[PDB]
Amino acid sequence: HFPKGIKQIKY
Amino acid sequence: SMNPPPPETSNPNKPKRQTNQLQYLLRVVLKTLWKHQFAWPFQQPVDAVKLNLPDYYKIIKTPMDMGTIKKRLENNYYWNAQECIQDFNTMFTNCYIYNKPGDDIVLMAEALEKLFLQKINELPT
Repeated sequence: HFPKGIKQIKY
Repeated sequence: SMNPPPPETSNPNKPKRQTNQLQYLLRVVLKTLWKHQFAWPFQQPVDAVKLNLPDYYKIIKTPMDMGTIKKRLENNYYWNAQECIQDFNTMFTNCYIYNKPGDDIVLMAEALEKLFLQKINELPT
């Protein structure tokens, strides 16, 4: 896969 | 580049036909989804260059996004509600077939799709 990445930083 | 031209938004030589269902799709369904917190990745075509997705436009044969649907509605591109609904379904399908299950974008798409289906349940007859 070529992930898009996260769309919100989880803290 | 990795990106194609965006989808067409004008339907050549198609006569204008307004309907309550098309007004509902533009002014209720699409409005509700557009304003959702998770709408932004879907408001314009997938940017394969920016996201570094070299195969996106190899894998996805029928690109679709909400911006395109919005313009199509505004231009009276769709003959009926079902044609517009199919474009939404294509948008969601593209996300689910390309991205790994469980990715953020997939969770976002799922949330939007659940809302979409709730709003389509009140489509004018």
